[PDB]
Amino acid sequence: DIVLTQSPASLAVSLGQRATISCRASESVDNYGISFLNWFQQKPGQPPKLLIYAASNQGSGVPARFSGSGSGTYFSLNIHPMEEDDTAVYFCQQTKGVSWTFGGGTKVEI
Amino acid sequence: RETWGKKVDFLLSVIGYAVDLGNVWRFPYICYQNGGGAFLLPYTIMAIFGGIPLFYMELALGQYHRNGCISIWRKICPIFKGIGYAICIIAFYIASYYNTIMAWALYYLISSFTDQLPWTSCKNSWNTGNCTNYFSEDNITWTLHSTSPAEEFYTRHVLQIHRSKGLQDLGGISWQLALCIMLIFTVIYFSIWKGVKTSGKVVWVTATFPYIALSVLLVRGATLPGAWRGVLFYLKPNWQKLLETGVWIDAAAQIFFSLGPGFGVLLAFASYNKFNNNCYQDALVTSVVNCMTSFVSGFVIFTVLGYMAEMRNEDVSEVAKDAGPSLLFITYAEAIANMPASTFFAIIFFLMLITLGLDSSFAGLEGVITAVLDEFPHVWAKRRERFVLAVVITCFFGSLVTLTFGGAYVVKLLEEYATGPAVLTVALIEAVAVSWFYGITQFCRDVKEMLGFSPGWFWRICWVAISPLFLLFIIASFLMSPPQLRLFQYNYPYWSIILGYAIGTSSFICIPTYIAYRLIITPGTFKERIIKSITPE
Amino acid sequence: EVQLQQSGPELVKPGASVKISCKASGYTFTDYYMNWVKQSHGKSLEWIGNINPNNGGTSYNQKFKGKATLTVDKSSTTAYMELRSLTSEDSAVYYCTRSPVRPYYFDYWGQGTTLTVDIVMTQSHKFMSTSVGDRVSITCKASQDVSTAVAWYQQKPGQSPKLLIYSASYRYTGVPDRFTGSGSGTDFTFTISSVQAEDLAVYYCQQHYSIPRTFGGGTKLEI
Amino acid sequence: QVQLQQSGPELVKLGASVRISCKASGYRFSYSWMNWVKQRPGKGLEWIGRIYPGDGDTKYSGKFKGKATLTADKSSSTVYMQLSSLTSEDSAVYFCARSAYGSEGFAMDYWGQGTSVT
Ligand SMILES: CC[C@H]1C[C@@H]2C[C@H]3c4[nH]c5ccc(OC)cc5c4CCN(C2)[C@@H]13
Repeated sequence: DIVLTQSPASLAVSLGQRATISCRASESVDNYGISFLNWFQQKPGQPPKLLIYAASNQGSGVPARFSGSGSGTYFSLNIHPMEEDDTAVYFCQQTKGVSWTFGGGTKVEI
Repeated sequence: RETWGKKVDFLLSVIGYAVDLGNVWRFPYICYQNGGGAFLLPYTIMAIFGGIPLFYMELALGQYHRNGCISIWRKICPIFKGIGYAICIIAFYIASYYNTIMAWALYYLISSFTDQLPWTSCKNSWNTGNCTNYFSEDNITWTLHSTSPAEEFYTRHVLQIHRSKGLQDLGGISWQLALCIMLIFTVIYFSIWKGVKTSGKVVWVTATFPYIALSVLLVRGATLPGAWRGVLFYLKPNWQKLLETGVWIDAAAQIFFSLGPGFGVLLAFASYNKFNNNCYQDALVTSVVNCMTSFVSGFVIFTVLGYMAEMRNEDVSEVAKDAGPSLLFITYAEAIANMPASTFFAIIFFLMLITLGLDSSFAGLEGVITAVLDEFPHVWAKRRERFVLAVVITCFFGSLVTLTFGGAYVVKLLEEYATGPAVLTVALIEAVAVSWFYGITQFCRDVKEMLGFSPGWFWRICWVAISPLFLLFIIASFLMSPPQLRLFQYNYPYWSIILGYAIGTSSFICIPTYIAYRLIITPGTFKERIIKSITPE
Repeated sequence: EVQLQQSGPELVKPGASVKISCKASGYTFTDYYMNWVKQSHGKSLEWIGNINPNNGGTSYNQKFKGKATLTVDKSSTTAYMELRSLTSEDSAVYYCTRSPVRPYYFDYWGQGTTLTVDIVMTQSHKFMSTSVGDRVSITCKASQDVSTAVAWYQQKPGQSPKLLIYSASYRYTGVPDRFTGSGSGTDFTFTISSVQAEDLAVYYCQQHYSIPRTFGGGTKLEI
Repeated sequence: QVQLQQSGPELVKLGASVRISCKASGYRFSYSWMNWVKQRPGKGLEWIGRIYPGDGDTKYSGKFKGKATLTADKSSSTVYMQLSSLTSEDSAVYFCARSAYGSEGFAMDYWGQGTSVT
């Protein structure tokens, strides 16, 4: 099974500063040229909203502040200068079967 | 000089080369377009007048000389020794074509062992957005940009074609095909590396198992519903379509590639035995068994499409218009998983489809390897075992052009020109050189001394009048209209179509190059330099 | 939601070229076929051609090889149909349509514009009738074997056709419960449960099994 | 518009069983994967299972194979996750998700309201 990890566990993103959230893995997830790693958004009491398709393409109803890139065993969720309204924990999925697994999660807030 | 054993092995060796995976593509793909039964009639007419004589001319020629494809022309007419080189260069392009295709079929054979054939459900690896192939009770519609699981499977699980955009931008290599392609050259190595004496036993199984597998596949589709519609769709003649010139050219074209003279492979086979009083009996059976085998071949495909077309609520026409291979790798694959007897016939068809290629691919290298070794005895005497390794590795890099450049953009472009006027140009000059300059009275003499009987005044009429006319007809058919082709809603640009024409054009540049070479180094005057090159023996 | 708006009518001299335009809305222009249909005055309907806006490909009946050419412009969701060698036989009403893949059927229909200057189907008498509310039936026969690939239409006076029955046995969306159907191979039947006065219109029996799209002779129920 | 509607919450006795529903609407549910995930209070996410309506094939991991059974019905436009042998460790909310199509990486597009199993 593919094990996903994240760091830093809690990012002290001051208001108006850039933030980057990594997603390390044992594999080697690049299969058929499509990056099988994605990003979601949770708030207290809200559903896990979609953020990024294939770790590089913005999502439906997702602001343009959120984006990503990378190749191989290391991606990064590059985010424009955040506001307090973007307080949310971001999780890294892998959609490369057999199993689909998730990351530990990092708290990104003001 | 080593000789071959039982007469029949020969017959299995040649027919295994005569029938291949190409006949499963083009023959059923071209017939219904030219009117089904309206195409089988000219296919039989041109086979009698055009097919057999060019087929037995090459087998009868190698029977008498026993020199291969290069050294033989030192005896026929020295000005035509460049034909064997032209066959070698063209062989390098066809060796790549053929060898990569089997990697796509070997990818299925390894995957076909699983009981759940990944051909009906877009499970967690496909472009499932445009995937729908469960024809339920009228709660579906098929959009133009929509596809099926098998269309996606041959698209982005064999080729991985989405990695690349076209001929102008080429992708990487698939790891699965990289392992499949090496296993193909492995068996091709040992079959010829052990020697032509041992290749007779490799064709013993590979040239006979497809005929069994045709029966294994024919009984299934025939006993199911819809077969009457499939057979009717195929054999129902469209008589007025025969009046078009395209039907006659396609009929003359099919017999050429079905039999395959001019490729040097048939010539090399006859060079390993005297064939006293048995050559005309052997070659004549191949031409009819080859034409009947292709008839049975397409008869199985549409027999299986008929059961679908009953399920699909549509006619077999306008189904998979894309291309020959894309039809078979996708459409016929769908039917296997839709037949209740799946998990078995997925192995049978894609074990014969590889065997038809392998048997025909084994024979291909023998024509080239027989040619060069007959010229260089210092290689044949001691490096005959090493020379095969040089060709297989050479063919490996030849096949690598497709795999590590993204997908089938090299194959379909190389398809239309690697076997274009170049192979017909060779086949033409082999007929002209052996008949006109080299006296056909002498060739008819050389054959009738070996066979104890002469076929002259029937075949000869065909050899000097019918053969150059109906080989020049296929040349004149190609210069009229440029085949602007396509692949999966992607039209090829102009510079690549000229590149394929340039590769096909340069593939037979050996025979003007060699003639120009000898006429410069040859001493004498303009008339004398030409006579020395033409002087037989 | 979907609409197909043609241009107005026009008269062209015999032998000269004539053109008709059609704009589409309410649906993606590239996700369907833009087909055209012919209506000789006082006769049945007849298929003209097909267009693939994704690549500009076309496919059309063999009778329009030297009469018409088809094309579109996806940048404006507009469709054109160019005719040449116009003659008196071409006085007809042409329809702009939407057609998805596998029912090889006409989803919706435009309003139709007037122009002034294979497997076939057959039907029974065009004077079959009965009182309102009675069970009605229409007979349609095929010249060849077509498994279930048949549909049925309704063309009121002065209006365009409309898809009513689907695959010869199911009623398309937007169709009341009154109409039903059945058939297989060559025998096809169109029934009406409790026919009403509003159903007094001309019907057609389409061939979906293979291209070219062919229709029947056409019959009307009155009463 | 697309939406995923679950059932209501339910209290659990030690060793009992629950039956969560999830109705799909507004898309071709029969050609996508229906997901199931845990959201334990204080931890991240934990994937439970997945199923393709139309075929019935299921794939599990994370030791949920010995606790969960999942089915679907294409005629009702629903997917039903069944769970047995529940305990305090299973005290968490469970979400239902629509898997995007594979060309985009199966990013779970839309979600249900979530139901508490405690
Ligand atoms: C009998 C059917 C014939 C029609 C086409 C040409 C011919 C042929 N010539 C070759 C020469 C070399 C080679 O490998 C080194 C492969 C081939 C083949 C492949 C199979 N076919 C394709 C035969």
